[PDB]
Order: sequence, then structure tokens, then C-alpha cells
Amino acid sequence: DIVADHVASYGVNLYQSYGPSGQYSHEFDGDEEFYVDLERKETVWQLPLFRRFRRFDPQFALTNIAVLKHNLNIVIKRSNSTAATNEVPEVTVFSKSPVTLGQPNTLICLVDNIFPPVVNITWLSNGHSVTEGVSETSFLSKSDHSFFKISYLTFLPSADEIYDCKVEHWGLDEPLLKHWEP
Amino acid sequence: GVTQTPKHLITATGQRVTLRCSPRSGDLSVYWYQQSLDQGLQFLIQYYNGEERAKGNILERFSAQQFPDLHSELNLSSLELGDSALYFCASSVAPGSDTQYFGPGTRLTVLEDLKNVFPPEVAVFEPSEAEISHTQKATLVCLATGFFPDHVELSWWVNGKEVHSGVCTDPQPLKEQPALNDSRYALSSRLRVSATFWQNPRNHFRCQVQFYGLSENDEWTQDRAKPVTQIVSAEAWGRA
Amino acid sequence: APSGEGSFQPSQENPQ
Amino acid sequence: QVTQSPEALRLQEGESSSLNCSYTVSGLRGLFWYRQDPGKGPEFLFTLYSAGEEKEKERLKATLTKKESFLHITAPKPEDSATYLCAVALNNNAGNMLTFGGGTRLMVKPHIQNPDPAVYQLRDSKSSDKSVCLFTDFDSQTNVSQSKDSDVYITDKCVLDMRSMDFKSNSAVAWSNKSDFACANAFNNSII
Amino acid sequence: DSPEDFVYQFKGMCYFTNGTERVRLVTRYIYNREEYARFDSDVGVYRAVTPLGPPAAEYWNSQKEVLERTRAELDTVCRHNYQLELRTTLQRRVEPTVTISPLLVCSVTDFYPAQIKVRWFRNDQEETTGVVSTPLIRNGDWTFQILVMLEMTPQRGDVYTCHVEHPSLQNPIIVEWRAQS
Ligand SMILES: *[C@@H]1O[C@H](CO)[C@@H](O)[C@H](O)[C@H]1NC(C)=O
Ligand SMILES: *[C@@H]1O[C@H](CO)[C@@H](O)[C@H](O)[C@H]1NC(C)=O
Ligand SMILES: [Ca+2]
Ligand SMILES: [Ca+2]
Repeated sequence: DIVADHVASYGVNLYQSYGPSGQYSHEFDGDEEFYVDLERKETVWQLPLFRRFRRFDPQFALTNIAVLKHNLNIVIKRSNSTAATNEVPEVTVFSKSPVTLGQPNTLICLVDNIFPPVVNITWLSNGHSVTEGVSETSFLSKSDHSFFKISYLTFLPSADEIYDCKVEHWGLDEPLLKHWEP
Repeated sequence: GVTQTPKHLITATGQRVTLRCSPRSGDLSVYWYQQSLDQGLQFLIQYYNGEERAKGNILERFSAQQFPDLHSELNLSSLELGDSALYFCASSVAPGSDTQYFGPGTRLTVLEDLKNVFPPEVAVFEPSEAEISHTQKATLVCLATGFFPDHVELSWWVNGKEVHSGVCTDPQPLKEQPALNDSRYALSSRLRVSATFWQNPRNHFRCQVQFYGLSENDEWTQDRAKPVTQIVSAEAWGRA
Repeated sequence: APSGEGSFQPSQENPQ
Repeated sequence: QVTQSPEALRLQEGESSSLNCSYTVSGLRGLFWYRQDPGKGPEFLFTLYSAGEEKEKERLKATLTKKESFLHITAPKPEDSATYLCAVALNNNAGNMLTFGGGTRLMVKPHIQNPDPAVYQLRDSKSSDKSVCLFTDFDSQTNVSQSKDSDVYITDKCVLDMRSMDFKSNSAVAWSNKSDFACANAFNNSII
Repeated sequence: DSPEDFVYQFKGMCYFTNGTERVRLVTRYIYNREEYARFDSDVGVYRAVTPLGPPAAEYWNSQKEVLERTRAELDTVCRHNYQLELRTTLQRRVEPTVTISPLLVCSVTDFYPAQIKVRWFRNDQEETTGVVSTPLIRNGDWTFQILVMLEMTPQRGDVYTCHVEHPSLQNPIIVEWRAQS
């Protein structure tokens, strides 16, 4: 472990056989600055201020990812095809701000200890599935080389609606449901 | 390490051409650059491990490929006169900031029609007797004339072995008819030797001009020899 | 004008 | 944006100089120096990533600051004549391509120790139908202009080196198809 | 029954201490969750981390061009991007929203940077005994959160004060809660 005032990743480069798929992102003190949409070839910055003064070209990410694809296939042979081990993720659900009934708020679903980085995070309202007003972060890196992902559900809290965060992972036998209510 | 084929290409407008490249042994990334008199050296495209990476302000008419053996092919279709340039292939170990190593390049000349393509006439001129009787040096002058385009390589051969010592060839060929746009060219080369070396009748001097012209494929519809890539020479034995 | 972000390049494993 | 200065450089044998390569951006991945013989492939010389970096090989020395790079050439030889190209890899660029500067065309004029300017007529070739005049052994401060005749052709000046004798000499060729062609009227208003 | 996956990670990390004064880079080459090779700027060469690493570490250490480019990354990536951080991340100052809900929870919401100090007061006095605070909560959208609970037995005259300090503030945010009935 290294003691520093600030820790940054320029960047987190991920490529997995399943898919196959990959990820490119820059992190600063555990927060995601941007991610590159490798299909669209676009940099998606997380804060508005950042675009004004910073610019990352997507090709650099795509090029790094090709190198990772090359390295992966060589290291799989050297390891005698040792596969990834499935970890049990930890789910925590909390609101963004204090709950005021009938007023804009966001429900936060933290999924920690994710490995490997393949996960389904969905929201339920009174048991039924919600699709609109749902956003999520990329797979945020951890020092132990596992990941955490945070899902968001914008809503106006009410006395008649109860929510759940359904998480599907290979390290789970059944989908994990974490309940939240105002 | 980087090789490029063909070294020269002469073709008509509207035609399609393929330039090949073999990267350095162990190099996985290839880059194409165009060197024109107007824009200088400009990036075209990059390939790594068979897929396209960085791309320049390349035209839809231009397309490249990188084969599994890592050799690349640059395909230039519906050719224009403005496409006449040097096309260099570069290779690097990895596709990042790794040092890019260039190949010898492919010189492409795009002409309206190939009817004005002509090989050179090569003549060797014996050294001045006054020169020998003053400097004890003997300058042999070779003169290649009437060729078009200027895709020529001039070398001197003494007794069958190529030489570069005391040899000097014109930087650029001169236009025989400067008022005409597709004017035939002329080039001169000098081989200076010792008086004792020239006065030796055992020595054989041969000026060789490698003209680059048409290929096996290209159609010729004139009642004169096809001006294909050929070697035209002139020789002179030492005089006492 | 925004300045270009720096990025680390992964070193390439030996193919041969 | 990458700029090189001067566009052309004329140096004397042993005359030390410097080549500039300015880059207006900020966000370098690498600055590269190449030497190019006319028509040949650019030959790699040095890579500099960081300000205060310097590299040296032979008569060349490359340095780097935040604004530019200098290519110092100490006591150059005529073999050092080439187009010196500066290229940059940049964060602002759409990948790992190189952006080249316009280059510096370096011409190292050799020193002529014993100049003996003379015009000689050469023996006619039985196949050529042409007559050739040779202006040779003139000094480097002396050059030859283009022809002022429709029938006469004057080539540019050119230097050759006799390795065995360690002798360097300048030469210019003149030719015509005319029978009345004389060397006296060939270079009368051509020597400059 | 579970799908097979092979995972590769590359982490190009920068460690910054005392403004610009101290900068350290560590690049990490990871197979699944195993770091097998790394470049540490304080070391200056590639080092294997597991028996999976010597073929990669030795080969990259044999390439002087690779070593030069990686050593230079401390400038071309770390020091470079830190200048961009000073204009962006290290500029960001989001003031906390402090509220009291009734035993008495002081919720400090949506602030940036992480540094926070919350203090509970009953009337004049400060409360050390009955105070239970949640750890710092990362929301993931560049804001933080913290909730400080206070075990209180409210009397008739009592005024409860949550006192909050953060780098974005010149003066502390004082929020009060008066005793009911
Ligand atoms: C996620 O959802 C898709 C579609 O329903 C499914 O095919 C996939 O197996 C799920 N992933 C996990 C880890 O359960
Ligand atoms: C922080 O850096 C400054 C400037 O270099 C120096 O004066 C100070 O002593 C440093 N602090 C520590 C704890 O090293
Ligand atoms: Ca997001
Ligand atoms: Ca001329």
C-alpha cells in the first residue's frame, strides 16, 4: 500500500475473454473522470467542468485495449489456462439526500467486491421492473484488483412505493435483492 | 528491416494500384505516410494485429489492410495526378509511442496517358586528353537522355563490380524541352579516375541506367517497343 | 483550448 | 502544430550549427529526429520524451525543452547533407500517428584545397551524336547558371570524392547536338 | 455451472504527495486478480511480482526504448495530468447541505472534497458521549455524504446544534433543532 495525498489512474485498462469485452477509464481519488465508449469511439466525461479544460482522444484507449487483447492471449497460455474465480459481491442501497416525499431524489446501489467484472444491476418498484431514470458508473477499480459499480435511480419518494436493487452475478447462486423504503 | 514493393510505379489516371510492405521482423504495428512536394510528409493510416488503429485525413479512394503475417497492402483507386508522391511504410514493435522505422518507399507517378513514356539513351564520353595531361586524373562522363518519367537509377561498373568512389550524378534531371509539361529528361554522371587507371586497356568501364517504367500488366497500344522497366547501358574500354 | 490528457501505454508481451 | 527552421541550411565543411523544431502544443508523447537522403526512407536518429532530455550519437546531439528541440551538428562532413525531419506524437492527436515538420534541407559544401578552374572538351561517342564540355576543379564559391541557349544544356554543379587519393572536386557538364558547338561559348555567360 | 472468463488488467497509476514536490508512478500488469509485473518509478526498471512475471519483466528490461518511454511517463502522464487536475478536480468545491431529522441525525450531504468535520452541541456544551457517526460515504458522482447520530434525552429549553466544517466554507455551517412541545 502506497501513502499519497492523491491517487490517480490514467487509466484503468480492462479486457476480458467473456464477450469479449473491455473498459477504459481515468480515475482520480476513487472517482471516475471519464470512460471511453469503445463501440461509439467516444469519451464520456462525468463532470461538466472537465470538458472545458480537458480532452482525451478515444483512439488511445482503443489502441491500449488491443494491446491488452494481445497480452491476455499470451498470459492465458503461460498460466496453463487458469480461469478467473467468481467472488461474492456486497450490495448496499441508500438515498443520495434526506428523503422529502414528493421531491426529486436519487437512490444509490453500491455493488462492492465485483470479480470478474460482469454484472447485472436492476431496480424494482413494488416488485415490478423500472428502466427509465436509471444510470450507473463504470467498473471502478480497487487496490485488491476486484471492482465496485454504483447504480442510480432518480425518483420522487412516496409512502406507497418500496424499492429493491436486483444484482445478478456468477458468484451468486440466486439474484441478490437489497430492499430500501422511505 | 522494412521492405516495400514495388520501388517504382508508373500508371495512368483512373487506374487502381496496390503497394505492399513487410514490417521489421518482430514488429506488429504498420503505418503509411505520403510524401508529396505540396504537403510534405503526411500520415495516412495505422494497422495493429490486423486491425485499423489511427487514421489520418485519408480519402475514401484510399484503403489499407494488414495480413496475419503482419505485411500491409495500401490500395489507391481512381488515381489522380495529385496522387503522384512517395508512399512510405513504417513499423514499430508495439502500437504506442514506439519508434517508427521507415521502408525505402514507393515512388508513384500518375500520368494522363502512358503514350509519352520513353526509356533513356545512354552514352559514355571518353576523358579529355588535355585533362589527363594537366591533372593526371581522367573524368568519364555518362549522359542519359530522352527518358520520361524521371524514375532512373544511375550506377558505374568497373570490370563488372559497381563503384561509388569518384562518382557524382546530377541531383535532379533537366527538362530537354522546358516549355512542354511532359518533357523528356536528361541526366549526367561523372566518374573521375587516375590517368594510369584509364590508360590501362585491361579496364572496362560501363555506365548503367536502371529505368523504371511500365509493368507486365499494362497495356501498350503503340507501334513501338513497350517502355518497360529496363537497364540501358553504354561502355568504354581504357585507351592508351 | 483544452489540453490533451496523458495516458499510460501497456508494454507488449513477447509474441515469439 | 510542429514547425522546423530554417527550411534550408547551407553549411561549410566543419561549420557547426543548430536545427530548430518548435511545437506549439502541450501534451507530448515523444519528439523524433530523422535524416532523409532525397527519395530514400527517413532514417531514425533520436527519441526525446522529456524536457531537459538530451541524446548524442556521433556529430549529432538532440536536446528538448517545453517549446522546442534543437539538433546540434558539430563539425559536419559532406556526408551529413540531407533533409532533417522532426516529428511529434501528441495527446491532442487521434492516436499514435506522427506529425512531421517541413524539414531542414542541409547542404554541407566541401572545402576545395587546390582549385584549378578549367574547361575541357571530351571525345565524341560514335553513337551519341552529341558533344560534351566539362567545367571542373573550380572552387565551392564558384557555381554555374542555367543555359542561355536553345541548343546548349548545362547541368548543375556536382561534387565527387576520390577515396584512394582523398581528393574532392566540383564539376559541371555542357552538351549540344550542334556541329559548331564550342566549349568557349558554352560557359561564356553560364559561370556565376 | 458458470461461464469461464479470462481477465486482463492494466493500471497506470500516479501517486501525488505535497502538491507537486513528490510524484511516484506504478504501472500494474494483472491477470485475473493477480499482479504479475510492475514498473515503479522509485525502482526505475520492470519487476516481476509473481512466477508469471519473469518472461515479461526481463523482455521489457532488455528494450532500452521501452525503459526510456516508461521512465518518461512520470512527466508525460503524471506531472502533465496533475497540471490538468489543478484546473479541474482540485478546483471543485461543493458546499455541504446540512439538515437535522429526529435519536437526532445530522445528515451532511453532497460535498466535495472529502475532508469533513462534524460536531454536536447541546446548548452551550459539546457532546462527546452519545455520538455515533457513519463512515465517509462515496456517492460515486463526485460527492460525499456523512450522517452523525446523537443520543439525546430532550428537556424543555434545549437547543441542539450540528456544527460542520469543510474546505469549501469560510465559516462553519450551524444548523439547530429546538426541543419539541
Ligand atoms: C444478465 O442478463 C442477461 C440477459 O437477461 C443474461 O443473459 C446474463 O446471463 C445475466 N448475467 C448474469 C451474471 O446473471
Ligand atoms: C512540502 O514541500 C515544500 C516545498 O518543497 C517543503 O518546504 C516542505 O518541507 C515539504 N513538506 C514535507 C513534510 O516534506
Ligand atoms: Ca456515470
Ligand atoms: Ca539546374
